[PDB]
Amino acid sequence: SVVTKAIVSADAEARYLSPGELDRIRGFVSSGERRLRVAQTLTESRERIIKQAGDQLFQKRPDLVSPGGNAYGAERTASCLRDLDYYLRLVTFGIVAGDVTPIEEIGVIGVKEMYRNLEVPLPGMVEAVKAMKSVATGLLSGDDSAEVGYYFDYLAGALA
Amino acid sequence: SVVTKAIVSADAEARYLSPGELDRIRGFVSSGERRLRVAQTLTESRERIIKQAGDQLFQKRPDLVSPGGNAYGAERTASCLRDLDYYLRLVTFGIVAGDVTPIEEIGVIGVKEMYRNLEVPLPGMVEAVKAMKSVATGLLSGDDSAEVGYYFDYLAGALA
Amino acid sequence: SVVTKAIVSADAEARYLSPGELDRIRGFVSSGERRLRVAQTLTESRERIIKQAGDQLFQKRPDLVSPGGNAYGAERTASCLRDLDYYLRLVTFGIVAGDVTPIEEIGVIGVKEMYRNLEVPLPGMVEAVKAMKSVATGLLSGDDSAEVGYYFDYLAGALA
Amino acid sequence: SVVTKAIVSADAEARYLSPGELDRIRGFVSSGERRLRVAQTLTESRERIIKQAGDQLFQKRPDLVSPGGNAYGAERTASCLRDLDYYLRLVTFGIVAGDVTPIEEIGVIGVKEMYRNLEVPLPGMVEAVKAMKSVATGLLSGDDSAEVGYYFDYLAGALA
Amino acid sequence: SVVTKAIVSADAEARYLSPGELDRIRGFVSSGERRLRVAQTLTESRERIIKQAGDQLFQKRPDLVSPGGNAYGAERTASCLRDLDYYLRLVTFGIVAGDVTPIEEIGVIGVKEMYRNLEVPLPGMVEAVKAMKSVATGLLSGDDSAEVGYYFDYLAGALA
Amino acid sequence: MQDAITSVINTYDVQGKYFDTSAFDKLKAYYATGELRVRAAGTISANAATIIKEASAKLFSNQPDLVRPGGNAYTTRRYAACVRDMDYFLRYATYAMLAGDTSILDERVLNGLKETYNSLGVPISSTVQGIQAMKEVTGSLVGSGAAKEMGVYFDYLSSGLS
Amino acid sequence: MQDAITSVINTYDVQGKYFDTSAFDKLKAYYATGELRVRAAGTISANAATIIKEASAKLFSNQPDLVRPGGNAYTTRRYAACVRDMDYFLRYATYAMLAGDTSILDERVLNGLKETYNSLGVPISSTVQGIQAMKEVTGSLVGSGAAKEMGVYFDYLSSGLS
Amino acid sequence: MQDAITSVINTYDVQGKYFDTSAFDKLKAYYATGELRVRAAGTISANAATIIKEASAKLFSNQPDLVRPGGNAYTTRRYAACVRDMDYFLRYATYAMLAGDTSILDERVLNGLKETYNSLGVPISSTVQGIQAMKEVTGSLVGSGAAKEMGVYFDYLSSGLS
Amino acid sequence: MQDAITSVINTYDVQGKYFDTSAFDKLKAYYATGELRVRAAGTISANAATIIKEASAKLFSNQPDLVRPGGNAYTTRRYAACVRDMDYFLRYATYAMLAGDTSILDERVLNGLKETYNSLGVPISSTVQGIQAMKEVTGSLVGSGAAKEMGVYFDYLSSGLS
Amino acid sequence: MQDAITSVINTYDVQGKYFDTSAFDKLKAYYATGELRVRAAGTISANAATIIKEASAKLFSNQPDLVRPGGNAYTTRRYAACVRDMDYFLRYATYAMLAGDTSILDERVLNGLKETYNSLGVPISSTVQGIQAMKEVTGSLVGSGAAKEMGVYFDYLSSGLS
Amino acid sequence: RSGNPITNERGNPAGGISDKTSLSPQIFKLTQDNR
Ligand SMILES: CCC1=C(C)/C(=C/C2=NC(=C\c3[nH]c(/C=C4\NC(=O)[C@H](C)[C@H]4CC)c(C)c3CCC(=O)O)/C(CCC(=O)O)=C2C)NC1=O
Ligand SMILES: CCC1=C(C)/C(=C/C2=NC(=C\c3[nH]c(/C=C4\NC(=O)[C@H](C)[C@H]4CC)c(C)c3CCC(=O)O)/C(CCC(=O)O)=C2C)NC1=O
Ligand SMILES: CCC1=C(C)/C(=C/C2=NC(=C\c3[nH]c(/C=C4\NC(=O)[C@H](C)[C@H]4CC)c(C)c3CCC(=O)O)/C(CCC(=O)O)=C2C)NC1=O
Ligand SMILES: CCC1=C(C)/C(=C/C2=NC(=C\c3[nH]c(/C=C4\NC(=O)[C@H](C)[C@H]4CC)c(C)c3CCC(=O)O)/C(CCC(=O)O)=C2C)NC1=O
Ligand SMILES: CCC1=C(C)/C(=C/C2=NC(=C\c3[nH]c(/C=C4\NC(=O)[C@H](C)[C@H]4CC)c(C)c3CCC(=O)O)/C(CCC(=O)O)=C2C)NC1=O
Ligand SMILES: CCC1=C(C)/C(=C/C2=NC(=C\c3[nH]c(/C=C4\NC(=O)[C@H](C)[C@H]4CC)c(C)c3CCC(=O)O)/C(CCC(=O)O)=C2C)NC1=O
Ligand SMILES: CCC1=C(C)/C(=C/C2=NC(=C\c3[nH]c(/C=C4\NC(=O)[C@H](C)[C@H]4CC)c(C)c3CCC(=O)O)/C(CCC(=O)O)=C2C)NC1=O
Repeated sequence: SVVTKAIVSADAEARYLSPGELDRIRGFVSSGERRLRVAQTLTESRERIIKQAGDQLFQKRPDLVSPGGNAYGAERTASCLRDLDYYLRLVTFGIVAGDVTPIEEIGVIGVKEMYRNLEVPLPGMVEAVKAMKSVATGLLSGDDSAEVGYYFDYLAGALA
Repeated sequence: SVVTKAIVSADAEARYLSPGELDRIRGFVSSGERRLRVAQTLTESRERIIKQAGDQLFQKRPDLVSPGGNAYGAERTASCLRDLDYYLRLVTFGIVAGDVTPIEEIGVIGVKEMYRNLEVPLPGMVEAVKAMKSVATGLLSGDDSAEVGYYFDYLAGALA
Repeated sequence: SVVTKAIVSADAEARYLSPGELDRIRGFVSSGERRLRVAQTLTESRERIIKQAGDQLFQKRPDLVSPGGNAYGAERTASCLRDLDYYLRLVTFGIVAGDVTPIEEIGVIGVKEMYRNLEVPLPGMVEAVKAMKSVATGLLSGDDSAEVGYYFDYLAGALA
Repeated sequence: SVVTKAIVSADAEARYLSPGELDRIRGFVSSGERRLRVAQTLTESRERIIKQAGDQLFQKRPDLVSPGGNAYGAERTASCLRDLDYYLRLVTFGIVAGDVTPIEEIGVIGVKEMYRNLEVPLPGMVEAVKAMKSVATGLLSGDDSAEVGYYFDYLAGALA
Repeated sequence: SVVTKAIVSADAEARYLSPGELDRIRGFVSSGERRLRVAQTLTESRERIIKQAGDQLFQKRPDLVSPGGNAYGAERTASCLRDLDYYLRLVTFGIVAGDVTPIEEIGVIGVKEMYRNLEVPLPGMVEAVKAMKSVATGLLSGDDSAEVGYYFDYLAGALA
Repeated sequence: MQDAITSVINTYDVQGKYFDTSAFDKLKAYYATGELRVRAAGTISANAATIIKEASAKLFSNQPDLVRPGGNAYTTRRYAACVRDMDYFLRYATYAMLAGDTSILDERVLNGLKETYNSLGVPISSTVQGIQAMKEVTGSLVGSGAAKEMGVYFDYLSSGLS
Repeated sequence: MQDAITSVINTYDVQGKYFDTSAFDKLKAYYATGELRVRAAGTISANAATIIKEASAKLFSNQPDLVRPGGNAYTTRRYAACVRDMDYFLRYATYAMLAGDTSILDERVLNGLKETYNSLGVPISSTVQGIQAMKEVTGSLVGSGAAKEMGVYFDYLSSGLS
Repeated sequence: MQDAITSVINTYDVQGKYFDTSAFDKLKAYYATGELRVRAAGTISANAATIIKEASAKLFSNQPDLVRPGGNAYTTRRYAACVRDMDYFLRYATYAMLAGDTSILDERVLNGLKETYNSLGVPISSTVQGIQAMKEVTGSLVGSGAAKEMGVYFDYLSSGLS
Repeated sequence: MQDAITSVINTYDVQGKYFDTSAFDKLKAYYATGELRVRAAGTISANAATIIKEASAKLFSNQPDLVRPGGNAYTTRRYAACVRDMDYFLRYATYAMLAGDTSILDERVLNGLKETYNSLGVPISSTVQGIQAMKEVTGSLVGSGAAKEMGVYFDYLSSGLS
Repeated sequence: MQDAITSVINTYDVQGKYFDTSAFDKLKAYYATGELRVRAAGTISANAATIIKEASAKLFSNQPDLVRPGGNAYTTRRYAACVRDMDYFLRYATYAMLAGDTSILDERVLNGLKETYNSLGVPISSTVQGIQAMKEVTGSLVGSGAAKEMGVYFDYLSSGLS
Repeated sequence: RSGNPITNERGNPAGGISDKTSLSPQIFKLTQDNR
């Protein structure tokens, strides 16, 4: 979270929070309500986002579902869409937290080794996250989509 | 080579080579003719090995050549077979050297970030080197087939 | 032993054994039979080797058994012969092990401190080991003599 | 010298010489003439000290001059006596300087490896320098003999 | 103390004490008698030194005892003089120890944080220490005055 | 180190569930109290040195044997370490109050602290008394509500040590 | 570490004897098994990542709780940690197999692993299941003769954890 | 560490008193023995190798099984470790004699040494016999006055192990 | 480094000769000068701050551009470095004077000093002027007899920079 | 460092072509002398101490001025450096012989060695005589066939120095 | 801390580079010309 990150930065320097961290926390708690509304928007329509993003991903990379691909079969495609559900939930967690700390801790640390064991192509994950970002920015209105995109951007940069 | 590693290991401890190091060098140079004729057999079989290895690669992994894959198109398949030729040449170099060092300083050190730059799947690489192992060990004699297959094992493990 | 050194070398680098290490293990396992025959030959002739080596050493270095020498007296000469017996046993251990690892860990690490504590001259150790080398390889055939001479070489170089 | 050690310490913790160290240097320089008398007294008695020490050493260690011994022969015994002369001169240098740093820089740094290269027993060296102590201390008064015995003991410990 | 410093230095190198630092300990145990006499002189006249220095300081710094001053009041002036007594006792400890180490450990390390917590002005500390130095130096002999002033100047620089 | 928001995120992640009304209620409560938390944290940050000075004075007045010879706070270095420890307790109570969770207290303060003091010979009861001294000193500066809020963390430190 | 040849050498050293017929028989047994050991070691080195893949897939199929939310293997971090532990187990079991002794398993792996897992919260039962999964996966690859040799070392790891 | 001077300084600083007649008498007593202590330390430093030689020779004459196959000191490595430990004991006894206090033995040698030896399998009784051999050898070289002082630190080491 | 005594030691070691009358004459000369050297060294050590005071004042008075913005002395860290360099020069001149030989200055102060100052932009001439400032203040303070001796080392440093 | 095999690998990799008959013949030539090279290295391993001792004795008998006072070899430290240099030369000649390449000498031994000896005042001519002395002493023991292949590298070292 | 108590990084982030006291171990620095 923003508060946890500020506290950690202050502890690293063994000092109390200065006016900068304090008023950034005040801004963060002031804007918490609109963050909650944005998270509600993505939570209520999660299945739409997952299905649209899976469709766009398979359009861009049909080889994933093709014979010999990792997403070949109904079960493996279900696992793909379930991973997209995981990452959407993590993105909503990051939105409510105001930081990418939940995304990083739950789904970025060790993602390379995990998807290597599963033999999942990381680039395919990248287009999947980009499709999710396009859909989510489609649903959100104006500046809200902006910050949501940032989280998705980070996730893409995390996976590439 | 074997002599190179032995000399470096002896020099690190600032001491002359031990009877074990001398024994391994003696066994290496004693078997020079066998590994040399093995490398000759491998090098005289450029295109049969390359083409059959590519065929097994593409028929066990159809999605490399499928639209959207890494090897889709004629030029990308040509680059695939070119890399296969590279690794076959490296295997011959390692066989004559008596050690996997030439493969390491040429083809193993930095291969992961190389193929991550090229967006080349590493499971595809290990499948390709496995196919080349099968094709090459088919041609060689039973005693020499194991010697070839051990270096192919190192290459396959090194890729992924 | 050969297996132990190969495995610790692999483990220090967090890797499986390389093809060269596996080939070296194969060679050692193949030669184990002649290794055991040589070890039996040395073990059976231990008393003759010790007697002749002691006589030759004291003929080459009469100062050791001269008054004031470290080996003056029947008791100290007996202890000298007992040390020769230790080192012959260690040589047989090194032969069966395929490496000088048992010799090093049992009778080379800290031997200079031990002989400084005991007023035992290291050069005298060197001619004693050379005398055992001569007497023992006198009994063995040429191929056996070479391998046993390598271990007596290592021991003499370590004492020197 | 005492001045050199005080200066290198003061430079090490990086401040001017402490009043106690100035007292020490004054005590050293005020006693220089007595040290010069001691050095001259030792110099006048080179031959007696050296030859009596060598005789004592060869009485305790007849093997060193026995056939096969290190100092066997007139020339090798002469080299023995010349080494004793070297160390006596170094002891006089140290008495003049006020510490043992000349004895280190000229006679102790690398002495072990050198006498190993020459196959000279270090126990013989310590016996010889102890004999030189015994001879030289008697020549001097109690206060001066104590100081000289300090240097001889230090050299004996350094050799051992 | 000097003995402790020499032993720590010899221990850090895992070696016996060298003749130079043994000579240092010899000089220290020689000077012990006069240093005990100096310390006893300071101990006997402690009340006189404390009263004289307190009066001199309070005249030199009227603001400390004036209302709104740190030492204003009976109890706070008593605390001021009690701190002076601590530092006088520390200087006696340093004199007997032959170094400023007791002073450093007991009353120098962390002194600035302590007096910062106590709203005690450090320039007042420095002037009080200088006043005690003047008073003590006046009370004892000229030769020992330099030795005492060494510790007092160390304390003044540390508090500065 | 987890705050209230992170605690809710974790309790919803371990279940694999998306956020619902109850989670939004909890986060809204935290956002409501955030302004009080920030004001109290700023006040304590501005007056940290004064709080430490007052509390150390009160503790050493109530237990004068600490700073007298033979007490654990008798030397310049030990007095400095004592006020340094009081600075730790105040700063980490401020962190815990701002985060709204006592995880940082089990997490960065109280883990192995009893063993550390027992090895050093530091008095535990006297340290608890000093933590209270800081609590009463800080409550006056921060006001009634912020004092009620910081009291739970100071009492947490006291109970963990005791 | 210690292997079979060094084991014979060490026992005869402690006893201070030259080699007898029994020692040479033990050494001949090791030399007989060595070529099979080398073949199996090369096979496992070739297929290490594969073996880990099927073994982990089998374990997480038999115990789907681990990978699902609230499971010990549920995170990218925790999943990668599980795969890393399994890779360690496979590599050191291969070392023990090629050596012919389980001493390396005691020192490098088993001395401290139970307490580590108990402090971390790792389920030891599921870890033994993962080791058994690796055992039955690698048995089909190395061949029946090499499977028999590798099974004792996998059983050793499983018993050490249990 | 803490020597006799520092020991008196600490025992008087903890009380908060100045040096009285008894303290000054203790300091005089320590300073009186300074020449004897320095002379003994120089003698031991000069003859450390000889002392270890004779002490080890007597210890292995009384207990030959230590240096025979199956003994804790049977190898070149373990014999060297034995004589290294004996050298450490002699050096630290010399330090304690120079300081006139046994603190350095407790905080540089005896801190966890008994359990270190117990974990290693080192025979503690044989180590004590070696320390006694070192004491009786050193006493002859240093002289009776210095022998009496070296004895107390040798027995302190012995009681620390025992 | 080497002082006057070690110079004679080396001259007689290279020849291999024992000490003779000329050596004793040189040694007695140094011993006689030793008391003057010690007294001057103590005077410099006591007043070193004051010599720095006056020398820095005179140097910056002659060349005010350094302290002013754009000069090589313009900032607190860089001014502190400036005065610390003069402290270095005074301390090492004192060391060389007390030793009696200039070898220490070559080994430590002037070993790559000119190149380092040129790279850092330090003006050699201005530092030299500071050197004569310290030299003249020292000559005033310690008396003409010790002034003549200290001048040798000061002009040695000046020419080393030059 | 690179031997003959690594050299041909470098050439054929920068050229980018597989091995041809000429390079196969070159590898045959290397493998032919591998046995002799291993045997010579094994012989030199034992006699390294003896070869160095005899070479030092001959060099210092031919040139006693080096060890007499005023010579470059005159001290324990400088005699140490001399015999250490000869040890290094013998070892690196053995390394180059077993590798079959002289590049290892250039990378470590001969990289500015002349300039360093001239800087330290070491006589190049006497170093050449020492290398040559090691040459005949080694050749007397290795055997004429090994003597030639060792003397080629010894001559290379001498010519590099001179 | 094996040394000055108030040099711990938790309280004092710059305590690592702080001046050593008599409470700290021996510090060995190689200032010999670094040629
Ligand atoms: C001697 C060591 C060495 C290696 C191995 C090496 C590999 C290599 N492969 C390349 C391209 C390529 N290589 C491949 C091969 C992949 N296609 C399939 O997925 C397979 C799994 C796999 C081959 C078996 C492909 C598809 C490309 C084209 C990628 C692109 O369009 O950028 C390139 C870029 C140069 C070019 O495009 O011509 C390099 C440098 N280079 C070296 O110096
Ligand atoms: C200033 C420092 C210094 C020292 C100490 C020194 C010693 C020294 N002794 C030498 C020879 C020797 N030194 C000795 C003396 C040993 N024989 C034993 O019995 C005794 C225990 C012992 C003497 C007490 C002997 C016998 C030789 C002849 C060795 C030989 O030529 O084979 C040599 C080789 C040159 C020669 O043969 O003349 C050196 C360099 N050189 C130095 O530059
Ligand atoms: C042995 C090492 C040691 C020292 C040095 C030490 C100093 C010390 N001085 C104290 C009080 C004090 N100390 C002073 C001294 C100041 N008054 C003026 O400003 C002067 C500039 C200056 C003295 C020359 C004063 C005024 C107080 C009372 C503070 C108060 O009660 O508010 C206290 C608070 C505890 C008490 O009063 O018993 C300490 C710990 N404690 C130690 O354990
Ligand atoms: C934030 C988590 C944390 C805590 C709490 C902590 C406490 C702590 N206090 C210490 C020393 C100390 N602490 C105290 C404080 C006590 N003495 C008085 O009696 C008081 C009653 C009481 C304080 C109110 C003292 C006197 C010392 C010095 C002990 C010594 O140096 O031997 C030390 C050892 C020195 C060091 O390296 O800092 C620690 C680790 N450290 C931590 O990382
Ligand atoms: C909360 C954080 C988190 C994540 C993200 C996560 C990923 C994850 N992906 C998995 C499998 C999978 N993941 C995918 C997805 C791939 N399909 C295509 O190739 C694409 C490139 C790509 C998606 C865009 C597929 C197909 C599988 C099935 C692989 C198999 O069955 O072997 C599994 C194994 C499921 C099981 O064993 O029951 C996990 C745990 N785990 C976590 O704890
Ligand atoms: C397996 C590893 C190992 C070794 C090698 C070893 C050697 C060893 N030799 C010893 C005695 C001895 N060793 C010798 C041998 C010397 N005599 C001549 O000088 C020769 C140059 C030389 C032998 C070739 C002598 C003379 C003694 C008797 C020493 C004495 O009586 O004081 C001792 C003292 C204990 C005892 O006598 O039982 C040891 C520990 N110990 C070990 O644990
Ligand atoms: C592993 C690669 C390597 C090489 C090749 C090597 C040679 C070498 N010898 C050196 C010094 C030296 N070399 C010698 C040897 C000379 N004494 C004379 O009598 C003889 C003519 C001659 C030898 C035969 C001496 C005496 C020194 C020290 C000179 C001094 O300290 O001033 C130095 C300078 C380092 C020093 O100050 O000690 C090098 C680099 N060192 C290496 O690390």
